[PDB]
Amino acid sequence: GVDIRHNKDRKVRRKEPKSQDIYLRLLVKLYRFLARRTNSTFNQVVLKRLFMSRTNRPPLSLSRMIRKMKLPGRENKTAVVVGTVTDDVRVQEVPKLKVCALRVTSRARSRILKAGGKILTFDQLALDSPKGRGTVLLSGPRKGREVYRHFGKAPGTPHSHTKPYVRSKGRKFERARGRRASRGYKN
Amino acid sequence: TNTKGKRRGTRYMFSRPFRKHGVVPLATYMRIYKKGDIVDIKGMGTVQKGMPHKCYHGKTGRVYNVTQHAVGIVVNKQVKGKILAKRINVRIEHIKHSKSRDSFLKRVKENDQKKKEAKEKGTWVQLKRQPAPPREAHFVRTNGKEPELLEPIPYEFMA
Amino acid sequence: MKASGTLREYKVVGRCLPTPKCRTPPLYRMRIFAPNHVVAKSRFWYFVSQLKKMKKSSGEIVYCGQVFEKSPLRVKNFGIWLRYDSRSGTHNMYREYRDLTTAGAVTQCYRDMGARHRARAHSIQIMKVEEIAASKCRRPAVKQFHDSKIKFPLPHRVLRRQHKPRFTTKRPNTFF
Amino acid sequence: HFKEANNFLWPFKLSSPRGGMKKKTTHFVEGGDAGNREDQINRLIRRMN
Amino acid sequence: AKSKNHTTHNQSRKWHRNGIKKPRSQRYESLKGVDPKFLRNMRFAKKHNKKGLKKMQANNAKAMAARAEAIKALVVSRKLHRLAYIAHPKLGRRARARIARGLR
Amino acid sequence: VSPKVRKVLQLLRLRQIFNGTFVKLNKASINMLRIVEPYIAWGYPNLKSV
RNA sequence: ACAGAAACCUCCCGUGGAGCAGAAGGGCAAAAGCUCGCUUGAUCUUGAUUUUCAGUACGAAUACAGACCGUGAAAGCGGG
RNA sequence: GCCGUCGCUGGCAGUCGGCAGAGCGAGAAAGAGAGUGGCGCGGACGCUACGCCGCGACGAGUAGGAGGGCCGCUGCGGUG
RNA sequence: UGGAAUGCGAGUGCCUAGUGGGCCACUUUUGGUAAGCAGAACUGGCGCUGCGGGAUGAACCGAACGCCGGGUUAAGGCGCC
RNA sequence: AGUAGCUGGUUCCCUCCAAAGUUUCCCUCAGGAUAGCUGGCGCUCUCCGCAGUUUUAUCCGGUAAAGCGAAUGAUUAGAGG
RNA sequence: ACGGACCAAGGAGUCUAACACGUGCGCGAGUCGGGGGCUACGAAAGCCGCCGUGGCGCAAUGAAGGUGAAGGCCGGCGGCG
RNA sequence: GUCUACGGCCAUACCACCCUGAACGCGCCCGAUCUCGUCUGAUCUCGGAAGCUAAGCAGGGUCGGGCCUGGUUAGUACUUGGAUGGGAGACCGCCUGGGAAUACCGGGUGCUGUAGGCUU
Ligand SMILES: [Mg+2]
Ligand SMILES: [Mg+2]
Ligand SMILES: [Mg+2]
Ligand SMILES: [Mg+2]
Ligand SMILES: [Mg+2]
Ligand SMILES: [Mg+2]
Ligand SMILES: [Mg+2]
Ligand SMILES: [Mg+2]
Ligand SMILES: [Mg+2]
Ligand SMILES: [Mg+2]
Ligand SMILES: [Mg+2]
Ligand SMILES: [Mg+2]
Ligand SMILES: [Mg+2]
Ligand SMILES: [Mg+2]
Ligand SMILES: [Mg+2]
Ligand SMILES: [Mg+2]
Ligand SMILES: [Mg+2]
Ligand SMILES: [Mg+2]
Ligand SMILES: [Mg+2]
Ligand SMILES: [Mg+2]
Ligand SMILES: [Mg+2]
Ligand SMILES: [Mg+2]
Ligand SMILES: [Mg+2]
Ligand SMILES: [Mg+2]
Ligand SMILES: [Mg+2]
Ligand SMILES: [Mg+2]
Ligand SMILES: [Mg+2]
Ligand SMILES: [Mg+2]
Ligand SMILES: [Mg+2]
Ligand SMILES: [Mg+2]
Ligand SMILES: [Mg+2]
Repeated sequence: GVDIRHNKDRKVRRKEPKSQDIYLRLLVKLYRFLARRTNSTFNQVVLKRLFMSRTNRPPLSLSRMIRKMKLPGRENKTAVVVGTVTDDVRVQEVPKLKVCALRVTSRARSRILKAGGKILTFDQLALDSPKGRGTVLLSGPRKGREVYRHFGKAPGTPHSHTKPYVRSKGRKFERARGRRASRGYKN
Repeated sequence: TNTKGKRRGTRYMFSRPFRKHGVVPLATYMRIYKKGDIVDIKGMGTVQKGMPHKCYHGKTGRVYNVTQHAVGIVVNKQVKGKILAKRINVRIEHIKHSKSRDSFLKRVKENDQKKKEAKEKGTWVQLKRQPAPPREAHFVRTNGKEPELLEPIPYEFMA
Repeated sequence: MKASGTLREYKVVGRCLPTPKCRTPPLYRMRIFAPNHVVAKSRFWYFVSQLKKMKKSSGEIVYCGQVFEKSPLRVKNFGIWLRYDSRSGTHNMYREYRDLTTAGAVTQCYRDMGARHRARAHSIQIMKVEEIAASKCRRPAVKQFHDSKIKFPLPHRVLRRQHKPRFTTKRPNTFF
Repeated sequence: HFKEANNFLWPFKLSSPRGGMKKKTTHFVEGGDAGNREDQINRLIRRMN
Repeated sequence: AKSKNHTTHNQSRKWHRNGIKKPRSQRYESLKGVDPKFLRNMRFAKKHNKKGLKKMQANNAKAMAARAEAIKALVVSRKLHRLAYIAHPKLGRRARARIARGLR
Repeated sequence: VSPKVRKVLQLLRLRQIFNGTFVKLNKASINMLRIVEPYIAWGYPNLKSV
């Protein structure tokens, strides 16, 4: 026998999307074809992101897409997203943008179309530029979810600004002993 | 069960060598340490202030802070499953400039040199260290006297 | 060591390593008896290490050759100077043998210390083998063959190949 | 390029020694099998490969 | 009711089942711990590093124009060596054609 | 197998009995074939053997 | 001189064989001991760090920093 | 030789057919590219892509975990 | 000239059951006259693990397991069982 | 249907990974909480890094040995004053 | 060491509330009518926006009174120097 | 060559005794009104310069003690890993590697930094 260890033999990546919708399971067919039949590492990333769960592809804001498409050089490019393009009501001017995402909220379709930009789909993108030339891949903030504030070093630990799970927050909800230098100690 | 004393088990580690007691030399205090210096720890027992805990005596680390009478260094400590990076304020008398990085530096500069030269002569020199290779073939001259003949000696109960 | 098969008689020379102090050290010949050169060099280093302040790493083997016999067609009388250990102490011995080869007589000396004294092949230390004239031998088991008109019958010829005729009619004969 | 050739070579899988080992648990100088048998590795290779 | 008191037997193997890993060595290590007065003067140095910018370009572009007058002032056997040249897919294309024509 | 011998028998890629490999000799190699000496039987291969 | 084994004075040798509050260990000789002079750093206040450690507390401790102070010609040392 | 797992994040929409031309295994980053001047009407299979195909390595297991069951029981909405 | 050798894709994040009676062996080792005793250190095992050998066998020697054909071995053996 | 840290049971197949009896705290020692070991889900990249390994430099240490004509402690005998 | 003569049927991680993470879906800085009202299966389904009250999210921090989340260059005027 | 001040590594520098020290210094030395301090100008501090290398101090010496460094001790003691090696064990041998410490026997007995003198 051989003395190997099978602890890590099973790589845990997503072989396919977990959803069962058929307008996504057809996009994943087209992009798995492009991914294997082209030598562009763009299609492979789009496919690998079409697998990802709803918590790994977060929403984009219109303002963050503004400031990520205003960077010098990347003009007249198509902003590709795999999640959704939410609105950002705290932005007043909107330029013209060529965009391709899975969803665009009904109050961001308005702004983008009144501006004069195009809103493509992933099939329109795959027909416009198969190898994905002239594109700008984006992805929303992943640590935006409030969940990532309880993760890290446990609370009650020197210099661990991690949020605890508490029913409510107030004067008399975990503010007495492990927080006051007076009553006991604090970290 | 043993005791958790700060200085339990250092009768030989923190003692001074034979006939090396008394005043501590001054080259210990008139040498300089700058952030990035590879320093090795050796707790001297004469000065008691700022003594490093016994679990660091003999480790190496790098400096990150410097105060009047002491520096702060970052030594690695293997703690029961893992190797934390610990930050200790060791006083100056418990420190030496480790001459380990020294040879690496005197080889780096020698490489930069031998690469600067041998670049105008177009040749190609060896810059890596190679392990001591198997010794090549040689002739052993037996000029005159033939090899002396050895043989085991009988036993002698010299007890 | 393990006295496998028949031992060969090897002549190994070897010297320490050249250094700045000793620009050339003296060579040291030994006369090893072992199954093969791989064990002969290891007994050469065992000996050199037991005599000189010299190890295998700090030195080198200059030559390891087999020395044949100068008269393998003349019955000779070999005398060997043993040095071995028992369960309690260590003793020197001197044993004599009749053989044609020196390595032959040494094989017979290892099998004889094994038979009589139950000494494993690693306790024994041959220290000197020497062809002795027939008039200098001491053991009467070897002096008894120094006769010119030797004559004796084979008195009890025990039947071998007991299984080829395994089932037979006649009974075996032992007189010949 | 010895490092690269030897790492391109999948380590050889040899059969059992035809005839049989002398003694697996003791050094070759101890009348066994282990250790270095400088010249005599080929005698084992012929009966193992 | 005496129970075994302490041991470390399996511990040196549990430690290595998930390895013992040195900490994550990153560049730009933190500045916590450094003495206050020094790190206060380093903050006063950063706060005013911009104050000498328009003078810093006047030297960077200077030595970059000088980079012009810097650089524009200086500006095993014959057999298996010929076979290893005929057998080159690109470099040997014409030594190969010279042979292909050879049999006409 | 000891862990120090199991790490070296797997940097020699000998993860299985009767596995074989070629090894160039130096100080750092002989000093490993000495650690793993009781588990291997190494030698100098002929040209016919290679 | 009285003065004795042992008072007090004097010279010499004296690596510590003494002493440093206590158990032992370590350390200490123009000192960390002994004797004097002045004192209250045994004060106020931020954080960092070590020791046990989960690397949580308490206790103790180490490096600073900001104040106010003591000492000393000063360099310095001192928040038990 | 057969079964299975893992890996290749492998290959296959090219079944491109008288609107035809049947290829991408070969050591060497990239076009069997365009233009610009000197008779007989014929050709297996495939592809529930959640499908099919090819390669290697691997295959113990209590406590425990996970997956896959065209394994099984009873009722409900559809559908045979 | 990516500055020793050899080998090997790594890094990171959540959620988490069971466990928290252990025992044996080589070597070191404390109490005890010692113990198939009590107690530690390093490594390997049994527990959680079959198989060939040791007549028998938790722990010893070899060797770790999908189902099969041929060949060859280890440790042990070859008067008969 | 009182509570039970205690005793006894706890129902179909296959495939894959696979332990612990150890740390600290507890009116804790037949139990918990905690770290560890395990599995699950992943994600970021590769298609530089890392290592239960050696080499070369470089520090560390007071065990094995050895010592008492060397300090401390123990200790036999004469000889010369 | 304990339970077990035999056979049949029954027989043991269930449901509600809370919380956390993971996952699918719709909408998305919003979101939701769950309470109420209007219009056989149907006690269903549909609808209400001047029914979104209210919950959660969009702001934290302090015991509190309370406060509550980039700036830079430019001239021109007064002041120090 | 050498001395003074401040030193570096702190015996190859230390300890005992003896021999020689030109010149500059370094010292001993002469005093106590003033600075300062005591039983005591002994010490310390202060003002000096008649006297002298006597001593310290410098150099050298000793079949010197010590210290430093080598050899022998010794491939010995000890030691990593190994065996279905031996022995009833107590322990011992062997393969693979590393490898000491006395006694005993040799050699050496301060190098050196900055500044300033003498040796014109
Ligand atoms: Mg297998
Ligand atoms: Mg056969
Ligand atoms: Mg004083
Ligand atoms: Mg202060
Ligand atoms: Mg299995
Ligand atoms: Mg227990
Ligand atoms: Mg229990
Ligand atoms: Mg018991
Ligand atoms: Mg026991
Ligand atoms: Mg069991
Ligand atoms: Mg059990
Ligand atoms: Mg196991
Ligand atoms: Mg087993
Ligand atoms: Mg038996
Ligand atoms: Mg009940
Ligand atoms: Mg698993
Ligand atoms: Mg497994
Ligand atoms: Mg209980
Ligand atoms: Mg029980
Ligand atoms: Mg000790
Ligand atoms: Mg001893
Ligand atoms: Mg019972
Ligand atoms: Mg019964
Ligand atoms: Mg039933
Ligand atoms: Mg939870
Ligand atoms: Mg969710
Ligand atoms: Mg609420
Ligand atoms: Mg003269
Ligand atoms: Mg006087
Ligand atoms: Mg004098
Ligand atoms: Mg064995």
